[PDB]
Amino acid sequence: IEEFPLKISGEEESLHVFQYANRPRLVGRKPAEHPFISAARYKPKSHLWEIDIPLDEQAFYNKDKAESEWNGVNVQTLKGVGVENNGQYAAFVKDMQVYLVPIERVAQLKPFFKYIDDANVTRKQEDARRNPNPMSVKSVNDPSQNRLTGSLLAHKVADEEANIELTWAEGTFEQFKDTIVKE
Amino acid sequence: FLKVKGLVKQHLDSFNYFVDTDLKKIIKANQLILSDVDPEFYLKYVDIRV
Amino acid sequence: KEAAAELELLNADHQHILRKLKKMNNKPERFMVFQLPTRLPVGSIRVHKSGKLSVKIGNVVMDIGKGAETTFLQDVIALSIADDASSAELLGRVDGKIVVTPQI
Amino acid sequence: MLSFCPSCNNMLLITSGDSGVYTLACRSCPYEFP
Amino acid sequence: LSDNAKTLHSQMMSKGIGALFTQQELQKQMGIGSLTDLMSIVQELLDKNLIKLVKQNDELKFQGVLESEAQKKATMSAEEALVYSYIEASGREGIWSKTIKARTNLHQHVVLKCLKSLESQRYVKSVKSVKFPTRKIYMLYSLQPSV
Ligand SMILES: [Zn+2]
Repeated sequence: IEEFPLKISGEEESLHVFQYANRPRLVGRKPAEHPFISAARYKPKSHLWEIDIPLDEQAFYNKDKAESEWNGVNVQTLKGVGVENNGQYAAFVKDMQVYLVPIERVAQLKPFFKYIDDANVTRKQEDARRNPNPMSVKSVNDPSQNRLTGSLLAHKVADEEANIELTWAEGTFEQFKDTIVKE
Repeated sequence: FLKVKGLVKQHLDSFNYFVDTDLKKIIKANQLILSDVDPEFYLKYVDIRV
Repeated sequence: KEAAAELELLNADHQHILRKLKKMNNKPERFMVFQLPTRLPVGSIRVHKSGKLSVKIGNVVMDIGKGAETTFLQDVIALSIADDASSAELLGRVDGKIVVTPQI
Repeated sequence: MLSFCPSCNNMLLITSGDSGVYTLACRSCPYEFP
Repeated sequence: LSDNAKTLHSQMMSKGIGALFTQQELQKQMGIGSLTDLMSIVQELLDKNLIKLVKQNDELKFQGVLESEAQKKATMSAEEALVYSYIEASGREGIWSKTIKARTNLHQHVVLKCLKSLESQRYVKSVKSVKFPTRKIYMLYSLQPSV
């Protein structure tokens, strides 16, 4: 009977979708808000998305347990690995128009506990300096020996690479009309 | 069903899969034997036939 | 028997999504994600006899099957990046998710 | 016992509080409750 | 280019071979350029194989050596000078021939064919050590039989 035509107008833009494994949608049938991002963190070649969130203050905080153990306060960060798949187009509608764009990666955000990881790296460093108890020339590739590669090599290149400090903004109309003017 | 596909179906149709296709997939997994002494010497296998 | 309980829910799944594409006409920076089949051997969302949904994204290739099916207690947000620079923009959150299935 | 801690989903733990009071609080997340 | 490398090694040979130099005093000493091009001539000086990289524990350390031994080791090939670095790293207590094979992956024939030439080049002698008798121990001509 009726028809609603659609066209795809998307190139050059690798827009991503995050998934909050903590936050539900609705609180008694009413959907809540999405929290305010303080800052972000990205590393290329491993595609991590380290999102920072800040907490509520002294009412539900218990600061004298937080200050006395780790001294890293008011920050909950969470990690999400970006994964690739085909399809999965995102669409907004116009009045009797609907325009689409391909999504390039999808990340699933799990709570990356930063400080308790950082609490023990000092504990091992002080243990060395209590009782410290005490030279590189080339070698030859041999055809009867193996070298580390595969999945743990990806962790060897995901530890030291260039961060980019994102300026988190809220735009959403510049990209909107950019699709409208393109057929 | 038994005229073109006989009574010894499992015994012959595996060995016929071995001699034609399954041998090329083995020389391609153990090719290029090398000697660390005199490193410019290499023996590599291009195909295999029976 | 239990084959009939499938079609009536997919019948009711047409109406629950036809309402949702009608309330969303006010373009209030709303989004939904859905997956198109690649590997082609554009179109138009249509309404068939008594509310049946199909797309024809090929010149002839018809895709009857569409269905709003996933239940998820997560807040998903579409956001763009560009060239590892000052390009972090939160656009909006996602209300629903449907699929597109080629009929055989 | 459905002891979900918000913003970490981890667990809850009955903590021996100040003056031996029974406050509940998990580790690895700065959260508390009477 | 070259003259900046001629200044730095004269600073490396300025002090007596001890008091092993490092970067934290080097940029105090040679800091006319930024660290981006200072390293590039030192890596070129590593390409001119004079500077070596010695280790004091847990941290980055440098050590310059004299030009006199640099010329005689440049006569050797890649694998010839490579095994000569292991014996001169040992220096005082020698080094066991089988352990040299372990630190190279070069098997028994190619290591023994190398040092057969190297003794005729008069850089290596063989001593008899007593804390493990009947083992092959190599040193320089610098004669440390502390054992
Ligand atoms: Zn918690």
